[PDB]
Amino acid sequence: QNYLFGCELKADKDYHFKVDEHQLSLRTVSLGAGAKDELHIVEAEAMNYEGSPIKVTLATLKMSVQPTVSLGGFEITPPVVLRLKCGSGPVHISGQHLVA
Amino acid sequence: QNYLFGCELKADKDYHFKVDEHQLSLRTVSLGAGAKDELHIVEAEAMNYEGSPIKVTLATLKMSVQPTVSLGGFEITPPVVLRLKCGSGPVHISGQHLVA
Amino acid sequence: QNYLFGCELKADKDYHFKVDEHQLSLRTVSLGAGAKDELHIVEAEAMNYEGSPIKVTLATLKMSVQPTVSLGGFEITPPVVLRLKCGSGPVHISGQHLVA
Amino acid sequence: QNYLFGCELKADKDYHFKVDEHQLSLRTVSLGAGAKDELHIVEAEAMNYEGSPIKVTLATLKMSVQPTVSLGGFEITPPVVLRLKCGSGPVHISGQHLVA
Amino acid sequence: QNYLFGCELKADKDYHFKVDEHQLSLRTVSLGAGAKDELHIVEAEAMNYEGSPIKVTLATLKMSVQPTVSLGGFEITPPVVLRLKCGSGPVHISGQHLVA
Amino acid sequence: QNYLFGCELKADKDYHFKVDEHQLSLRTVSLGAGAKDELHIVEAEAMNYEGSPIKVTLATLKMSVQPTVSLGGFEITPPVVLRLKCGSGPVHISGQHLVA
Amino acid sequence: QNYLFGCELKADKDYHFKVDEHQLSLRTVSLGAGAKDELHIVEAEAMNYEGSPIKVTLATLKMSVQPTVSLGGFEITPPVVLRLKCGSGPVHISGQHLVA
Amino acid sequence: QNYLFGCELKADKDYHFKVDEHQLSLRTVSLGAGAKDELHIVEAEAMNYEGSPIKVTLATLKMSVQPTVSLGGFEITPPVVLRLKCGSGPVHISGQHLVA
Amino acid sequence: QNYLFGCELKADKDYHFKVDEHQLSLRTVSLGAGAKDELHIVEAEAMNYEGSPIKVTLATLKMSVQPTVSLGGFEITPPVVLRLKCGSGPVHISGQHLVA
Amino acid sequence: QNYLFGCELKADKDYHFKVDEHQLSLRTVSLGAGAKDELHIVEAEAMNYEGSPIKVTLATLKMSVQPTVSLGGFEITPPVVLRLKCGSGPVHISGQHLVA
Repeated sequence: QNYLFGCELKADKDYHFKVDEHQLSLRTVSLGAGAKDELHIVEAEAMNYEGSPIKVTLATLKMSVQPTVSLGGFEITPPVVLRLKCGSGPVHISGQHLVA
Repeated sequence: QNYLFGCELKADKDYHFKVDEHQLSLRTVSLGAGAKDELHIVEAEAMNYEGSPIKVTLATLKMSVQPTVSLGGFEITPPVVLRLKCGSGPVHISGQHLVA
Repeated sequence: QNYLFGCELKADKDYHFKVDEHQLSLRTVSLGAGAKDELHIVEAEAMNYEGSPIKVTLATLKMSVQPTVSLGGFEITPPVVLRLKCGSGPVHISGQHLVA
Repeated sequence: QNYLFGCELKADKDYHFKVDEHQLSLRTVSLGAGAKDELHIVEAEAMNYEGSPIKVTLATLKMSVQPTVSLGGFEITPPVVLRLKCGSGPVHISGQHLVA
Repeated sequence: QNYLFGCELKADKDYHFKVDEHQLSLRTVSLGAGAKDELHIVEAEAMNYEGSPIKVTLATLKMSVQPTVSLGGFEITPPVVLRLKCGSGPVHISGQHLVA
Repeated sequence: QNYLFGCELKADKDYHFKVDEHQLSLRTVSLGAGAKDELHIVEAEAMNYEGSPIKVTLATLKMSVQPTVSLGGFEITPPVVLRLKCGSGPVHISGQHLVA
Repeated sequence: QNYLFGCELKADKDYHFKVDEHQLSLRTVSLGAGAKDELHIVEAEAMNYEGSPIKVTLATLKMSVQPTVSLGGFEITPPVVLRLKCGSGPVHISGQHLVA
Repeated sequence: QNYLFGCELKADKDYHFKVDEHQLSLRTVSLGAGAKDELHIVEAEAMNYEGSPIKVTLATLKMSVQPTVSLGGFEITPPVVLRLKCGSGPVHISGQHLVA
Repeated sequence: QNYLFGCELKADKDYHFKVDEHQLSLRTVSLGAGAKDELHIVEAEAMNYEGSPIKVTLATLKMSVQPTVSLGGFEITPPVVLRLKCGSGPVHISGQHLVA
Repeated sequence: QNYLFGCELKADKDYHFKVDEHQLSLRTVSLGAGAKDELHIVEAEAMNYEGSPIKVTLATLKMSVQPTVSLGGFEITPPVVLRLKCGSGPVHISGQHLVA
């Protein structure tokens, strides 16, 4: 079963996705209306095989080159932390919350 | 069983997808032939796990950089509302209507 | 079971896809060396849930911007028609012919 | 079962995928280092449903516009031929070898 | 079962993925903060159907044109090596670690 | 003699170079920081030989294509009226006010 | 002694500049708002040193790449014809009409 | 009578060309290797006819669309200030310094 | 005393400007209607201050980057040689044949 | 009297121009056939009105953005130094040598 999901990433804020079973599918990554035409890199934080957490790069954006990146159903087992590694933002993210 | 689904969006229109075992899977978001070269942002509204409806960003389009965005089958459980978060319009949305 | 599928669209010549279950899965929609650097809109007409047929826009292409658009398997149940809403192509469409 | 696959093509060199259940799932198509900034139409030839051999376009690429098209799992039943409808090449095709 | 995966490749630096069913599903290939606006080719090395190892191109990137390529779940069987055939990045690679 | 001269143009605002000997030498026509990514056509109106005033196009600009156009001393004898044939601006004009 | 000089050119609409010393000094060639995004070539016709009349190319413009071009006072001796040897137009030509 | 002139600009600093005949002839306006891809508006401040100082826009720049702008010898009379109206540079201004 | 001057180039259609006081002022250098999107380079060969002929780059062109370049009245003393250092052509040269 | 000027510039060279009256008028700065699509910055060195030599930026170049920049008769009192502040090259320069 699935539910919509979305988050807005602003510079220096982490977006925590944890649930208090589940999986999280990432669809699109899009720059906001006010974002600066600078490089925007979006980082995701969740643990790897060997038990420890890590940061991965989902997408590298730029308004005048590539505003939106589609991941195709990138899923990560919660908890996951979404953040901008560089770039004012905002940067939108969407996908689905897969449950049960 | 899927059937073609489609909707055209533009300023002051909310396409309301409602059903009254039904799934709406989105494929493409493409700017209409009319569209000015301004930044378009398409968002979808629908419930999250907790039951509350969240506004979410499907994509950010701009005629001269990226007129179309492929979502690759983004499923959302109706009811769901689509619209332009900002941009004269028009913007086309394609996809499948999945049943039972 | 799959069979390669592809067609070419121009400014005037609709491609009809019928058989005599069967499924048509669209892959990528590209621009032909011929085509001008003008806005191309590939649309598809098929049946919706209320039995009536409808027109949906698969993609919007522009040679000097986005020559190729990929749909990652947009499945449509036949019959379906593939036409060029605007632009004159040649415009190529690949995909699979899924069967019973 | 899957194994990496890949091939390279330039202007008049076709490539032949063939074994002697089996499927070729194409992933990404991308211009390699020495490609001239000319148009690049990459195509495949394989059997359609009616039995004959059809030529189909996988992507239209241009080094300064779209150096890479991603088909994301486009499955074609061997035997299949890969070639440049036109363009000096090289053109890097990556994908998978799926087995019974 | 899935775990989050994320290498970082630089000019003559090589990433080495391996275990001790286990599958590797790549998601996005993208440029990082540094990376001068020069061509970029990311190639992968994992075994092919027969037994010999192949070098394959995952994508051709360029900062001023296309900073990100979404392979959308390109699964490769371990062990596997990711490297830049051209360019010098950094170039980030996200994906999943599929197990059992 | 040579004096500095500049103005601003925004549909909502026009310019009347009047000398109530003289010359108006135009240098650059450049898009203001807040201009939309729309098409801007700067127009100048003055006297031709035959005595009846005519409208002339000085430049055609687009922020993401060409923000500044240098006329390099396009001299015009007053009276003359600079104005935006289209685009809401603002467009800055710079140059010289030559005398005697 | 100089006066403003303009003119709007379209396919099949040669512009004749005739003076019944006198010199025509071309300033800017700029695409009109209607002008499609197809290549445009503006040519001018005045007689050469050896008597016979030549056709010369002034500028090659294209809306999405270079909407305006500064000739910077390219002076021709009348009579002279300005035409659009390529493209629909409209194309604007500004400049000065110098007199003795 | 000319001596090479030049100066660097950043949001931090201005430049004050004053001298105790003299003439300032500006040539090219260009972004430094360290300038970001933000919009850069360079302005000059010097007296007008009426005698009161005025701020004029010499050029709008953007690294990825128009790194350089050639003014072609825009002569201004000291004292003159050159500043970065918007953007942070560094931007370089070259030219000439003419004396009596 | 000026008269129109024009040229056209390809790898085998060069142009010698010789005469039997006299002066060639080059204006624009632009690519022609059907020449390929490859780099283009125009060089002119004429004697230097020490009598020996030098080879000089008039401009570097590329249809989708910059099809036209204005030299702005670049004067050279016959005999002069115009050629396409590289690039397919056609490549048009305009300017004026000055005399006495 | 004038003579053609020309020179190629590489990275960590220095092209000296001294005549042993005399003035150096610069025309077009253009990128060589094998320059990297990296950012180039051409510098010029000569005396300021106060005595000491000063470096100046003539033009910032980027192959896929601006391959050619036209200074349009930038006169410099030799001796003058012409170098590349940053860029592989080759970077061509053309102009005139004006004598006594």
